[PDB]
Amino acid sequence: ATPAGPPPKNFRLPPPKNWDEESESTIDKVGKYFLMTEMLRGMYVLLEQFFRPPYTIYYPFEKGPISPRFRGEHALRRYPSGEERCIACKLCEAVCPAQAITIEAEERADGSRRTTRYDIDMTKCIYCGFCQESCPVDAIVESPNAEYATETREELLYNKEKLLANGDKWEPELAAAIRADAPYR
Amino acid sequence: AVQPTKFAVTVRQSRNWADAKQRVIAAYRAWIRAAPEIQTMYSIPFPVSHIRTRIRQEFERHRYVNKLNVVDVLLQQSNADFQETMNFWRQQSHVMAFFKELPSNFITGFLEGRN
Amino acid sequence: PQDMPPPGGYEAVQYKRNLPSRGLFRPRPLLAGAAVLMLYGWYKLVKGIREQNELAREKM
Amino acid sequence: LQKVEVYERIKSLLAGFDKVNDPNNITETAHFANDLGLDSLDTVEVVMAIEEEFSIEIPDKDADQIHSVDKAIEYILRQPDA
Amino acid sequence: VALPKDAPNPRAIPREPVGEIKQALVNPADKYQSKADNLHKYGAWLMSCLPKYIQQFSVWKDELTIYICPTGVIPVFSFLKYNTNAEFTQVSDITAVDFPTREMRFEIVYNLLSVRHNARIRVKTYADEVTPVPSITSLYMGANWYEREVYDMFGVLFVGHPDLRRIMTDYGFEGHPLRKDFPLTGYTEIRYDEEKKRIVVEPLELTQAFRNFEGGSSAWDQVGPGIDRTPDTFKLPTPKPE
Amino acid sequence: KGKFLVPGAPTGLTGLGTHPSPRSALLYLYHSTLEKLKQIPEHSVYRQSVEAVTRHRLALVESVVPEGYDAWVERAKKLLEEHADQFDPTKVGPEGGEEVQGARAVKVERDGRVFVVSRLPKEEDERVLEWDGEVDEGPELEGSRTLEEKIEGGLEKIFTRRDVKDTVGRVEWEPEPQLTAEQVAELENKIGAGLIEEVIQVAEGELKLVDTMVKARVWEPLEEQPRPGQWEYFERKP
Amino acid sequence: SNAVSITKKYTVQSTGIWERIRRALVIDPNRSNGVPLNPYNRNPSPGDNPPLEYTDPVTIPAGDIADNPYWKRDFRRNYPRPSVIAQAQQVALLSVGSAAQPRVELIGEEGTKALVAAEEEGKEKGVAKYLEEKGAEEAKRVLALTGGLPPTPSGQTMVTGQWDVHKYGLAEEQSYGGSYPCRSFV
Ligand SMILES: *P(=O)(O)OCC(C)(C)[C@H](O)C(=O)NCCC(=O)NCCSC(=O)CCCCCCCCCCCCC
Ligand code: SF4
Ligand code: SF4
Repeated sequence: ATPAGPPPKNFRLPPPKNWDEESESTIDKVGKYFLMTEMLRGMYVLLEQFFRPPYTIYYPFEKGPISPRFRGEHALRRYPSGEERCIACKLCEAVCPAQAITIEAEERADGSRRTTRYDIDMTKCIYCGFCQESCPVDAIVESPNAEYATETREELLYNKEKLLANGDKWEPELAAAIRADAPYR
Repeated sequence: AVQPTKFAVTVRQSRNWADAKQRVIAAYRAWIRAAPEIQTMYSIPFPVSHIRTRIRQEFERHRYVNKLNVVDVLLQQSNADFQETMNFWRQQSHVMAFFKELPSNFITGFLEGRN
Repeated sequence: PQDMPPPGGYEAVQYKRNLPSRGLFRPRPLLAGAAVLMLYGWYKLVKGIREQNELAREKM
Repeated sequence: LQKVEVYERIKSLLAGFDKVNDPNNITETAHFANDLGLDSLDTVEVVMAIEEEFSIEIPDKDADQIHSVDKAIEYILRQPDA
Repeated sequence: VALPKDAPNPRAIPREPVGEIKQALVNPADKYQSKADNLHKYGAWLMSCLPKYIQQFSVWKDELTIYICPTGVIPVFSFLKYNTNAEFTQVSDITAVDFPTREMRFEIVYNLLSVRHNARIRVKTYADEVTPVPSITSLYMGANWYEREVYDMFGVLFVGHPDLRRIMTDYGFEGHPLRKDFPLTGYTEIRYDEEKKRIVVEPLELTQAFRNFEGGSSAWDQVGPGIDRTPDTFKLPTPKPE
Repeated sequence: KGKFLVPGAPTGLTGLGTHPSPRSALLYLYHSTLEKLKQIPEHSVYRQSVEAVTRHRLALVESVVPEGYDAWVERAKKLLEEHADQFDPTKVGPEGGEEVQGARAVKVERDGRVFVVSRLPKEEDERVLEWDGEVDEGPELEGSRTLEEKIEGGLEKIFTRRDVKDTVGRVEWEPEPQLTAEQVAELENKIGAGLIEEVIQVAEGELKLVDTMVKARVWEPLEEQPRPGQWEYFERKP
Repeated sequence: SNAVSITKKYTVQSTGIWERIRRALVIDPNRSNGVPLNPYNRNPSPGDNPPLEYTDPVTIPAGDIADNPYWKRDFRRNYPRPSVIAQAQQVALLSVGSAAQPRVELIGEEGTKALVAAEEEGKEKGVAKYLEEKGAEEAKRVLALTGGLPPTPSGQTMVTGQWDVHKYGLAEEQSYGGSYPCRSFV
């Protein structure tokens, strides 16, 4: 048990106190017993909570606070010209810890290295952000969006058509989050 | 320490082949004695004859073992499978997963795809 | 710059146990005030029952 | 119980068992292995069947001793249940 | 907002600037040499008190490992529980590691603590799919569930163990999933069946097969051999010239 | 009042109480251990280690003598030598006697040192103590009984057991002077293994370890050489 | 009491009569209500913190452009190897000593042939056999390797400059006083 070496000073407890050694008055001890004193204090503490402002917010009219680093649903992003930023390096497919990303690429009609397939199984994803961490060109990002609950699981299998549409819709926040969070990356 | 459960048996090695011989009979007896009790615990709709048939076949697959240290692993597994069954830790789906209610020729296998 | 503490450091916080005994919950005043309520209540009760027994005499 | 009563039911059970070589070989002094052609597991089933019919429990020590019909009869008389 | 009278805005306080940052380089292994000699003597001392069972010992940084043969599990752990200089009264942990290249596949690794001496020690023994290991449940009540995990995950019997049964896997489960030859996703999977109105078991099919990216491992060795850090007191002497 | 530790008072470690007699107990435990090692060959490092540690700690416990020990030990010799029959384990049993509701004591030898272990009857309140604390063996056998049943009853105990109040041929053993709570700390500052109650439990586990080492024969040559490749890992050639 | 004032506690305050009322009717008027300050808490939001302000930090040696080859900081590839001692060369270390404490001189040639024998005798006969024939005084020299007593196992603190047992002591201030069964240690 205790450390080797000299035993801790005063580690041995003092000898037990007898009933007639407890220095509490009978009037106090009996009063506390019969008057339920300590539990009246607890009742009172609830009373002053009753007259304190509540903590509650009125979701969805009010929303709790989220940061620029918040990790929500995925979106594929474009350059200011409308060209896709994704170049099919496959780094995010490799680093994924849950194997939720499946990518197929080719040379495009104009000789460009672009994806032909881009799927995220949103029921396999763990929402860690490792895929946006690894992107060389800021293509895959996680939006600040958390409200995208669906009726079926097929609605959670995102193809490139769904992910580009997400970036096309959410670009103003995705840009404002990257702006606010880039220097720390 | 914590109490071993109702059918918990201490893990001990077989002394000789006579020891193993007597333990295997004890385990087979204890299983087929319990088949009526398994049927009403797990609401088996088959009769107890089928349940005891399956117990016999499980023992028969280890029939031709001539190694004490393989038998004792096997006597361990049956002890845990017996204890697990009698205390009703497993459920009906597990007990029915145990009852199954490959192509028989090359040509049959070939024509359907491999099997 | 990175997120640093202020020059002299932050001022101390309150962490030591703080449950100070309040006179509202002491077993002497509560027992005493209970005895005053309980003795006054029996005083009014003696007046009440004495009057009701007299009210009963008139009704009979 | 009665000796003839505790033997007649055994013959019906033993003949009722599916794969004995022949129902004639069952006698009062017949052996399961040498005569009735029952291996280890078949013999354990036979003592199990005998115990269920007589509504008695046969312990591990004396269950092994029953390798012949006569031994089953003597144990049934020895144990006081029916 | 009713602000408190003595709580200023803390962001509104100016931070003094910090410029050039100096940072010394440190080998984190250098702090462990001041007890290298001591960890080798303790490991050597055990080797001498119990030479029937202790095969070798190794010292890495602050961890001392003791290698023993399986027939000595009880006496060695009895010595480490009850000796005055070996008051190792907890088993922190008991796990196994599978080495299929070794005949004895399984390495049984126990971890002990000595709060009296603020000391830790590792003991390693070996078993295979048929060799059992002596249980230590008679010396360490807390070892009951660890040995059950080794038996469940790897399939190692622990002779003397009371109530040795599965602790991690599903009830009817067959196989030892921490074995290297056990496939990652197993052999079976379950579903609720509409025709049978129950959970049923089926051979494992996968809508998307697991993609093993292990073939992307480096063609070049990235760590090298390391360094030797054995103290002079546990090296043999060198014949001086002439 | 505060001169002596109170036996069974909690020590601050749960389930660990104050030892009624810590000094003698360590000597008993140490001498008992120094006796069991003698069935180990002298070339065993295990023997030399335990033999070294125990003697080092033994001389420290001897160094702390309770007050008046010399006077009591001179008295207590004149009791054991005059009335050796009373305290003889071969005569009164290893438990000191059969009457637990009175005082009991035997004389024990370790290494040649002489120990007297006493069992004062358990201190319980008067109002929940039946027959002075006598042992209840149940009702005497009455009615028609066979001789064997009367034998199994305990019929030979009429002629050997004692009325506790019958004390003429016996002497009341006064036990050893104890260590004043200052000395207990002073002794445990020397030993340096925590409280003396902790030191005692480590000593008694040390006593039981010797029997396991002796049986296993831990000092004999290695049983199983590790086979080739057994302790190989993933090391890179130096 | 060990209470700090409510006026330093960064929560929304009562004011005026309701401050007077609340200090009259609470158990501790220095306890806070737990409601943070809108001007101070998380203001500005991290999403409007200027990016130019934060600077990613580089240390002088590691990040310098002219005073660090990588190989003098490549501490990962300078990793320690495990140091493994077997019975075959524990008998050896007992036979002839060690580069620190040699037993005999081993001068020049004719000492090497003794050096291999110390290793060879370890591989032919182990530690138990070695102590058998040298007798009990070799076993006594084993304890001499640690000064006569068996070695103590090494502690894991080094907060005092040497690897030791941490010395737990009773804290100067006991938060539950003595009233409650929880004691405070340092
Ligand atoms: P006779 O001399 O012929 O003796 C027959 C035996 C079987 C003893 C053999 O001669 C023999 O010695 N062979 C080797 C031992 C052997 O057959 N196997 C080892 C025994 S363990 C074993 O076989 C376990 C089988 C599986 C578990 C028990 C069966 C019940 C499973 C579950 C039933 C239903 C649950 C829902
Ligand atoms: S890491 Fe980014 S750029 Fe590269 S393939 Fe994946 S999404 Fe495209
Ligand atoms: S955030 Fe999702 S998609 Fe990206 S790496 Fe993690 S699990 Fe995969």
